[PDB]
Amino acid sequence: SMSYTWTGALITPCAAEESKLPINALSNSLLRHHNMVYATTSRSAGLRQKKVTFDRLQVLDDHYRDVLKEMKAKASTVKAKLLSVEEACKLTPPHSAKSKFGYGAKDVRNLSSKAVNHIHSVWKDLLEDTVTPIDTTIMAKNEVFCVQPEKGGRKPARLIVFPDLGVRVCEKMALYDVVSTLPQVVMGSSYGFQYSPGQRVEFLVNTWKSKKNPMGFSYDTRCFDSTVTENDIRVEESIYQCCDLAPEARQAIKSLTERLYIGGPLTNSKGQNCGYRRCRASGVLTTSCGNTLTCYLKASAACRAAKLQDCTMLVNGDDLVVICESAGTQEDAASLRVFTEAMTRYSAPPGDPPQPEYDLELITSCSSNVSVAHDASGKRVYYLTRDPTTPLARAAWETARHTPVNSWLGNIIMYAPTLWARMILMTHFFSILLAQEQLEKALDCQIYGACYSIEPLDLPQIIERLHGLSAFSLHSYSPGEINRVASCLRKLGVPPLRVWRHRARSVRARLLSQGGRAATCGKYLFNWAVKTKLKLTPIPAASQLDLSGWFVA
Ligand SMILES: O=C(NCc1ccc(OC(F)(F)F)c(F)c1)[C@H]1CN(c2nc3nc(C4CC4)ncc3s2)CCN1S(=O)(=O)c1ccc(C(F)(F)F)cc1
Repeated sequence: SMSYTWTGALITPCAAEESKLPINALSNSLLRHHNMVYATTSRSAGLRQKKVTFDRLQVLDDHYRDVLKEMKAKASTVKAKLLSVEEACKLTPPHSAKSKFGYGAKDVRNLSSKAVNHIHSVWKDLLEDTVTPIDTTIMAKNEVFCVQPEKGGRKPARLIVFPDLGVRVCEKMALYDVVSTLPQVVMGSSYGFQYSPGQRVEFLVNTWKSKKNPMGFSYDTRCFDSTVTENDIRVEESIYQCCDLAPEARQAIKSLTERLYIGGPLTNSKGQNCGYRRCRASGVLTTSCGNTLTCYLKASAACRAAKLQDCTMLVNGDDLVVICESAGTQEDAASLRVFTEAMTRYSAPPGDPPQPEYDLELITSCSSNVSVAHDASGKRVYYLTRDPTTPLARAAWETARHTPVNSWLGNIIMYAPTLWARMILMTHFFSILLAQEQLEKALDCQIYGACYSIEPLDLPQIIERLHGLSAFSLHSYSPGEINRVASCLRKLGVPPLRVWRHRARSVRARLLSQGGRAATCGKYLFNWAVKTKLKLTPIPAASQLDLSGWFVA
């Protein structure tokens, strides 16, 4: 079936959409080439519609069936609980889109009677009706990028699809505990979301080291969400139903699958019918868990089809990276084409065709590659980095305009051991927070679908917990990583690393003068900036840390 059909009514904005970086004093000190930075608007939604609209052909085989049987057997060991309305209300993110039935997220979290009893009515309707498609809103997403003269051109807006707030709370009732617990049982060490960056780089490196003769590849599915078929979503459902579930959870999971997850009508911000979806919606509770299960099932079956030896999968939503034993040069190239043919029959055709790699640092996965530095002892330490272009473009944008979501903060947390997050992002934003006197103010950040409220003053213990103490002493980064950063700063008109070192010495001194947590920030986050280093010891609060958040679905 077609992933989408369209009526021709437009995907419309609801807020005023800005596309260009504005004139700013603080922003210009980050990057000068402001004209290289753009934000996607609804005006490019038509171009995205074309990319994501296509017929899916899907043919399944015994390898696919065998893998599924094994997954269902694991899933049969999981017991999940049905949350009450009130419990699911408390798990709703603070800034979630308001209901069209006259209450918003703040009312849901407060357990407002109008909100609670509406959700009860939505639940009752899911129990009685397993068929009628549930309405969804389609919106163009506004995201910031930098122009790439080498790439094809400017990226079109992504499209998001989400049901009403009351339906979103019912999803948590039925499925929050399942999406929380089932994937790690079914997929074990292949399940990507159980890992911090320290733990994911450790798993990738040790998986690579464990092979007699390693080969790996990333596999990039073209428009993964659109390749997910109604059958895939029902197969997903059949996995979930293997859990030990309350009878009302079983019924609501069936209804949510048939009425929402497999597809339904799309409504724009003006309330016009835009069309119909028969693939994955980006804004439902099961999208990360379902995409990870589906990608793992297809990949695992395809590994058996291609006869890859000892193939270790690492799956994070639609992100797939596979590390296996090489069968030799020619045999690996052939086997990866057969892997790709099997993924294609399963309706997961590649964007870029995959290629075997024999150096772990050459694989890109979760937009990131493994790189090497040295800790305070001189020991080799592996960590994940990425091209800093997009983080820096978005950082420039968030400096100039007020944004509800702070990509700079999520990038500091996920890329803390990197040369660029330490030298530029930490120095630049701590300088801003000091001058605004906002060091204590909690900020929202979103990381791969989970939302957190983070005070910048707690970054040292958060980084230690996610990365280890070495994240504050890394030095002697690789020439290729230094060159990539240096080159990106010249391209964007960002001051060179030597300028940041000087700005960081000043930020660091001013933090130390404040004592308390600010001084701990100056001591740990900026020990790299000073000639004579302080002795950095494990932070006490790094053990006792609430690293939990909310799903934004
Ligand atoms: O995405 C994550 N881990 C995977 C990952 C991805 C890219 C990586 O590489 C890169 F980018 F680092 F290079 C990398 F290494 C590691 C994030 C988010 N999480 C999530 N748990 C989920 N669980 C689900 C379940 C429903 C299916 N869905 C979605 C999410 S998102 C929990 C685990 N992490 S995390 O341990 O890194 C983290 C915990 C707490 C904070 C805090 F400090 F903010 F609190 C900040 C980060």
